[PDB]
Amino acid sequence: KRKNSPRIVQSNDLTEAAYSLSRDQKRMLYLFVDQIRKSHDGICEIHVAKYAEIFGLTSAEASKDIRQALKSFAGKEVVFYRYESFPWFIKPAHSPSRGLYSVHINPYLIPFFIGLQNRFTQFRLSETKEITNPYAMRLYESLCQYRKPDGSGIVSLKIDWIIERYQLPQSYQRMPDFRRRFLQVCVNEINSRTPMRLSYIEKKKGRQTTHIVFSFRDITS
DNA sequence: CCTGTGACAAATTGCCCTCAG
DNA sequence: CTGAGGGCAATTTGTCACAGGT
Ligand SMILES: [Mg+2]
Ligand SMILES: [Mg+2]
Ligand code: NA
Repeated sequence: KRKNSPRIVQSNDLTEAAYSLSRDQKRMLYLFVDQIRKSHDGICEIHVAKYAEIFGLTSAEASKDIRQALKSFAGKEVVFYRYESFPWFIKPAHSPSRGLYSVHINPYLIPFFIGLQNRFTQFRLSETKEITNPYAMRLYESLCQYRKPDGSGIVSLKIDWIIERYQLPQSYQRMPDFRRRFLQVCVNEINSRTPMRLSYIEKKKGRQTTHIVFSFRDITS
């Protein structure tokens, strides 16, 4: 089963937001949104020991992952559409005791994490915790936004949108590099590392490729 | 314009080791 | 013991020249 992993549930506004976070920062961001989703002033807490347990890390590496990611949030903003930009943190994180980190999520991000009535993305945390490339995590979440109860779905993602919201590096505006370093890589991780089985076709307009059309089912069928 | 691939650079990985308390 | 440090080599991601229209 996967029912025992924490059910991550985020607004589509966040699934579609424009930002650049590392894998480690997105791993924590899941836990933050989960904490905020379960009650708020934006003040969340990471334990090194539980982070290590969740993500299959040693204490030392989980301490390292968390400390370095927390420092890297500074200067990072997230832009929400459907244009509004917010800093993720409004205070540096601090450790009030060994193994514990207190973080100050911008309380104006809370609605954007929670979202509207039925416009949300859900996945068990187990589905995303073995993905390594943060862009593959972005792709996974977008796919999950269109997932049906039976774990299947189909969605056309425009490439300029992917580039803008996932904030892909500039060289991936060259479509061969997009294919090789983003698309094939992230689809391979999802197939290798999640319960989702994913294929895609490219949509052309004249000489250009404009959209990637993703179709997926769950291994459980 | 478009494509894929080789080559190189930068980033990131899981590991390793030390040591304070 | 944990976890806050500093460190590593191998691997992956990010970039671009070049060759050719597959
Ligand atoms: Mg609180
Ligand atoms: Mg790490
Ligand atoms: Na790597």
